Amino acid sequence: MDVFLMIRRHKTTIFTDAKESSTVFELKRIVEGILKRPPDEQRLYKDDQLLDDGKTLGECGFTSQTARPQAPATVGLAFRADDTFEALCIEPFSSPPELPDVM
Amino acid sequence: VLRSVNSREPSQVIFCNRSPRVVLPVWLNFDGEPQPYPTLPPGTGRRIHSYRGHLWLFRDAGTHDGLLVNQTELFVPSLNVDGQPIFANITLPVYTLKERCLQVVRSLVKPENYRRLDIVRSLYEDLEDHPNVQKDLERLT
Amino acid sequence: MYVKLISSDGHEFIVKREHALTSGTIKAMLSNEVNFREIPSHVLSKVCMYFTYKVRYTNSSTEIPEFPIAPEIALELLMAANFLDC
Ligand SMILES: CC(=O)N[C@@H](CC(C)C)C(=O)N[C@H](C(=O)N1C[C@H](O)C[C@H]1C(=O)NCc1ccc(-c2scnc2C)cc1)C(C)(C)C
Repeated sequence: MDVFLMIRRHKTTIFTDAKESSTVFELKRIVEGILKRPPDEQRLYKDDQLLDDGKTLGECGFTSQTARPQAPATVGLAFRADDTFEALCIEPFSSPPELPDVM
Repeated sequence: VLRSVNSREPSQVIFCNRSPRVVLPVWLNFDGEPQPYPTLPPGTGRRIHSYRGHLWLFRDAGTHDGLLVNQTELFVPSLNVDGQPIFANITLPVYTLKERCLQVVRSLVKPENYRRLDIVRSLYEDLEDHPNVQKDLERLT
Repeated sequence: MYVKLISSDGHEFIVKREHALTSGTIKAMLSNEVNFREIPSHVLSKVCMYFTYKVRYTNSSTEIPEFPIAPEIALELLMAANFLDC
């Protein structure tokens, strides 16, 4: 079953899908094809939890009924600059305005 | 043109509302006038007696937004093969993002306040030009 | 292959090209990055989710769920859809 994800780092957000049975490492290979950075320079997160390469997305709680096309689940992404990994940083999206009176 | 044919050949149907909307079934009578029938709450079904060659369509009962029935606009009861009723599966279409947005804005703003919204005149007109069976009957014709 | 869609506030949304082509406006702007000076990230993120949703549920028999839109983004999302024609 497909899970639908937003992989997010700083002001970058990748929309992609993957199999519930696919692994964290395999998701890194997907990121590598897009952002041109190898798996070993990547850390993936669920909230503040670092994900283990060998675990399936389903095991990490990315399931087809919660990671939906119209409401994808967020995977956090951090890169290694040279020697050390940057801290996980996801810039929030902008804030909507206050509802107009009429709404 | 769009009217039920008076076949006199019964056909039993399950109206099955697999949508989150309250559904208004509409029968096009022999003169092509839309006749509304009782509504179906979300996720409910009804077994009903209709006839071969009769034409039905289905709408959100509150807003008249378009719904699909077996993936098309119109439903015509067919021959019951070995006693079994014909299933009419009523579903949400994949609305365009624009039309979905108009639905939500309509559901939040009283029609007298559409003009107070800060948007191009054409979108005021789009809000005003709300779904309606009569227009859909002209379009299908 | 992927395209990058960039919000007014600098968020870079990377989505499949075919999903983005849901918008003819976006098609014109490509014919592989596009900036949107009038579409902020809280709207463009939703637009991208709509693309995924549209492509997933178009020509499918499995039951179709409502595309959800919070009241707070509906007006801007309406303006964006009208521009993008989607
Ligand atoms: C009068 C005429 O020239 N022909 C008849 C059939 C003929 C054999 C006498 C005929 O077609 N009758 C119609 C008829 O019986 N219809 C029209 C549709 O084919 C359906 C059927 C009908 O009204 N069945 C009863 C019914 C009641 C409630 C429902 C619904 S819809 C959602 N919930 C319910 C309970 C659905 C059907 C009307 C409405 C004219 C009496």
